[PDB]
Amino acid sequence: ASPFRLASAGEISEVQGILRTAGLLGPEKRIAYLGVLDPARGAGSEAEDRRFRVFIHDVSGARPQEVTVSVTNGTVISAVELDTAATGELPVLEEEFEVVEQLLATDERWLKALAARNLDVSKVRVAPLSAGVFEYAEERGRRILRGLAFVQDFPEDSAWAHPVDGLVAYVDVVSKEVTRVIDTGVFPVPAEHGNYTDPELTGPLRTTQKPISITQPEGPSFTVTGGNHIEWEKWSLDVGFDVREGVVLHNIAFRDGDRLRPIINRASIAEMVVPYGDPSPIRSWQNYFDTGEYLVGQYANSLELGCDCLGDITYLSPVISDAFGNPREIRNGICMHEEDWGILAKHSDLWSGINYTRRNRRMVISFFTTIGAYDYGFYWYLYLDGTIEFEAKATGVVFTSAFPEGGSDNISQLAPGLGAPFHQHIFSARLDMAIDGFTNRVEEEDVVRQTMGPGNERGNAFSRKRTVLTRESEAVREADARTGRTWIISNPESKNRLNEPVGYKLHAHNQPTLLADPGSSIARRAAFATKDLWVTRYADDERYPTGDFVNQHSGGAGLPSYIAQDRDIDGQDIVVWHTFGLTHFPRVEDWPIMPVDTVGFKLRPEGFFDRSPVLDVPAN
Amino acid sequence: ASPFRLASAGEISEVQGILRTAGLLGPEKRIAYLGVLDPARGAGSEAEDRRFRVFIHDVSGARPQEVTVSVTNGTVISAVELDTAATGELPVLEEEFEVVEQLLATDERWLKALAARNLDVSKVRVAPLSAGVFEYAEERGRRILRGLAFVQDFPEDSAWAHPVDGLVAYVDVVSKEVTRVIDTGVFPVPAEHGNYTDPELTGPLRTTQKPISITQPEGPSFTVTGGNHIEWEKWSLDVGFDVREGVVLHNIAFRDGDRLRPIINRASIAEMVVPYGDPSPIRSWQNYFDTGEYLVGQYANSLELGCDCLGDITYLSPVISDAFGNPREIRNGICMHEEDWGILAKHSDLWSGINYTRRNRRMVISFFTTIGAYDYGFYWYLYLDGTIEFEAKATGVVFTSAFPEGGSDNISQLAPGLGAPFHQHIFSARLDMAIDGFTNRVEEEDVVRQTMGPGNERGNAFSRKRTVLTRESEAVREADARTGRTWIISNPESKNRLNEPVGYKLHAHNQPTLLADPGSSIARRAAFATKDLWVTRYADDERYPTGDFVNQHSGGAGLPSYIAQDRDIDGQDIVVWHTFGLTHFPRVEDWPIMPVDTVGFKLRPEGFFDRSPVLDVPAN
Ligand SMILES: [Cu+2]
Ligand SMILES: [Cu+2]
Repeated sequence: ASPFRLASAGEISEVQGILRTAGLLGPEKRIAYLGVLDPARGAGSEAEDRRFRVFIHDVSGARPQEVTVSVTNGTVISAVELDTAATGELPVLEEEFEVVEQLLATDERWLKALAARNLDVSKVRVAPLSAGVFEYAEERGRRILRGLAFVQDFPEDSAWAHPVDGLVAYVDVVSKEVTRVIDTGVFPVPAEHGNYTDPELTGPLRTTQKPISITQPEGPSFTVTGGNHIEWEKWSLDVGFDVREGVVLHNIAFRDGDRLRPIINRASIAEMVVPYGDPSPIRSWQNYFDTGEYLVGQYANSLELGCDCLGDITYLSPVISDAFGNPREIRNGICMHEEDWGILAKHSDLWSGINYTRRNRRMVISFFTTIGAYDYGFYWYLYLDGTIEFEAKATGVVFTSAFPEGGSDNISQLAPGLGAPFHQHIFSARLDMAIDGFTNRVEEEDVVRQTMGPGNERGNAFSRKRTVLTRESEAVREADARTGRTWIISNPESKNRLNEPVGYKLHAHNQPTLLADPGSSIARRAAFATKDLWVTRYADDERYPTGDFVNQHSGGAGLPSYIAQDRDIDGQDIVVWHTFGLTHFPRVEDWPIMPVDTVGFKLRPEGFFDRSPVLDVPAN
Repeated sequence: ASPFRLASAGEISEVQGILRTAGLLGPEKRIAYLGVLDPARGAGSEAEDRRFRVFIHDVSGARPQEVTVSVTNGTVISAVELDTAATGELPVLEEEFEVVEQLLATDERWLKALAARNLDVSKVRVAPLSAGVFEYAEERGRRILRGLAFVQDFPEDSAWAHPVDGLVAYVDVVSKEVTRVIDTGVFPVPAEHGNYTDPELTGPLRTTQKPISITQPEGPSFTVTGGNHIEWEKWSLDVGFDVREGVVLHNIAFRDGDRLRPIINRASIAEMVVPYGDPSPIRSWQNYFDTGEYLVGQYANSLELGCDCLGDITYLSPVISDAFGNPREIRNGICMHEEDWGILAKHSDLWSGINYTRRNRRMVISFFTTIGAYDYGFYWYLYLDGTIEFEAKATGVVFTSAFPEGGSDNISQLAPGLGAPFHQHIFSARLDMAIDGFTNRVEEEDVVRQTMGPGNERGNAFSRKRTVLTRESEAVREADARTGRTWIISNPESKNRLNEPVGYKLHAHNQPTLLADPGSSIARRAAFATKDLWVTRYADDERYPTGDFVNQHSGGAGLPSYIAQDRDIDGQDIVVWHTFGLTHFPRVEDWPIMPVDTVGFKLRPEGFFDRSPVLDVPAN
């Protein structure tokens, strides 16, 4: 019955059929994106109409389309041809990954470059990399991938150990042409392997680790109903999955006595971009929009009990489309479990004699994805005390280059002759807020230092200030760690027992935002990443901070275009977009496979409750 | 055997005997501090000489002494009479706390103030708080505590719910005189109780939480030898305990192949200060130095299996002195265990076909202390990958006031009429560095943005810069979150296989530092807390950032005096002092008992190893 249920295989098959019947899915067509649409505001509630949105590519050069279908009624709601030079190219297809290597393997410029370096073409892998928009007028409206080479000495070899620097190719994947091969000169190809399962490199495996057994003898404390509806320690939510965003949380609410109180209507990672900071022309174009260009959900891993998710795990197995509209299950793609989280609250009171300790726990909803060299874990946490947190875990293998003779200001050395270009991994969390319902506002809260003098004669006082963000033109905010800056989302029409608007406070990690020059292509295409916190008025067509079609879009799409409407956000239906990321200067320790590093954010109740919400937790 | 072993009951008794034999510990003497000293630099130097340092108070009003004893040799090494008006009072004696309420109960000014508020003196608890240094000239050379009153309605009542605002008293705890009673006028005493074990306030306890069982069927992976020497997953260290600092970690080192490589010689929390930001005269003096004034270690909790420390726990039970020099055990005061820590490293490689996942774990060493309303957990972590981390967990009951009828810029409201003055909890971690031995230096590393132009035509480049801190004058540093500022400790004489000095990088949380006006008493007394990072040259007598005697002590000692020496720190035996803290504007959710909030820091290897140090971890 839930309108927030996961897509079923049969709904995907029904989309396929509706498309093919309407003449929209001929043999030259490929589905680049397919997803369920969320219910509209003020449903309502009823006539449910399950709608799916689809992006259709044409491998013969015809114009692509965006198409919305109703699976409930068996109809095409809309179908629109796209002018890609205007609104952007469609996401990279998985079937295009191989095509760059194949086209290059019979190109005489490419063969010449390899022969100069004494590289067997059979051994040369080519990473299929997004192109962006630079100086090349011929690319506008064409679907281009760029290719960087890596040598694989044998089938189980890690090619990332052996980058071929000084060489890059550009290909048109529709016309099957190689438009450019650029060879700026020969760099040694690093020779050490990076095969982290070779005993020669690992040494003897430790035998010192004794097992840690995590079990739940009565099963888990959460319940899953309707496929994806979770109830756990007062929390209620629905776990969605979209092929672009991955795991999406819906209807996050907390049962406070008699009332189910909404907090967040929709939480997702709406974009994630990896800009590179090496000004070599071999790589200076490189910015991977893992979410917007590649679609992270579609590459979600199947997660293995005991290895990936430890304890008493409940899995979801979302269904997506392949390029032809057939459903495909991602078996065990989502892990759900509850974890112990140490001490929740503790006090040993001398006067009363009462010694009190309670433990904390968190509900975890996670998935893991792989985009080329990169692997990312996305984790959402709900705590007993009302805190909501997101954490990204970045691992995989470093995307490598040569290490230049005489060093580099933009590349670090991992192994002899093996470089790691500097880069960032920057995320955007889109939080469609619903603090006690939809009438919300955001304040920026700074600590305020006070001067010693009258009213503060000992010079000890300090305070804080809150500034309401009233319109979108005022709602593009930056961090200020030194003044303890946070942002509070409140409902001005819902007051706690002390007569203050109920709120939640966003605590950021205050990591650096996008470092690129503000006149750069990437600063224009990933404008969201240049600032920490954006607030918009909700609109059903404002989904991603980079717009709908990120691939080879010229710039300005998404948030800077939304914010330019200058809408009222003071007690309205609003969306917070928080930028957060890692700035990576890769270490020797990151090679030949990187230990996890993390980044995230959290939101804590701020006078949302009338007292602690965990007084009813029993002693352990 | 090990000179870093915990003090034994026999050693403490023997110090008592030595002091007695020397004429230093007659019946009017009290031990305000006793601890074992670390071995001197250079131990090739011959056998053990276990030395103890003692601060001896005299209840008859004679001057106190600082004494160092050799328990090995049965000797007094040094004994000096202190002039406390100059160099500071001794730490507060546990026995002095009760004195404040006792003396006030028969003081006619106090009784008049209570009668004005219709309070029964038998029901009035008095929090006995450190006095600091303000304008009261009669206090100079005297041991003063200040008292703030709270009503306890019955023996098991939480008195913190019922502050008595407008009243404060000052007491000389040696002469047993009430020096001042200040009554600025009656405030309503908040009436709502805060009894978080009362069913009326908790409601029915949850029955929803199913057990999480954490076990180690083959026992733990670490070994404990010599009472306190830990070996775990390549790590080696000794776990000390000092009544002032609490848990202290010694000789932190990592076994890399055949070589035991030092990293940190000594890690501790060398001070913590809790400044209050309410300019009322009732509280504007309020700042406690839990470590330096109270001695956090002495108030360490006994930790109970299953609620404090969950899993397969190995306890230490440190021994300290009582006020007479008799040994007293803190049973189960230190928890040691290893925890699963999610994914360590993961990559699914398209080209090779190899899918690889490994799990992480951390070793945890922890203790929990209570002083008055506050309860703090101090946690040290060692990870498989070489990361070292500290976390403080703040909980307890909020220290309350009245909430003024017209609101307040410096106090938040918790419950009707009940206020929570703004304050901070600020720690200093003293890290006596030994990165591959003692020849170390610190660099400040900032991200460097680059301008689009020649050499960077696409405007994508970014870099970083490192600035060596060469002398102590230049080594007092502040955070810059926006430029990703970190500090690298390296050994300029020990290079990795890529010919770069081995290092560790300190990652701070970049929270606000001390907020008080720089002209305040607290800004002088807690000068360390005004800046994020200090580096000194190692010296035997430079232990605490506030000096040896913090109680009622003005500026003049500690870090600003040390740094004046302007010593060479560029490839020398050096000590990093990191300030980090929480700034607390208490919420309604923090009442009537507060959920844990955290703050800390970590250090990660930075070209310390020649490649990832966890390639030898097996599949789970
Ligand atoms: Cu990276
Ligand atoms: Cu606090």
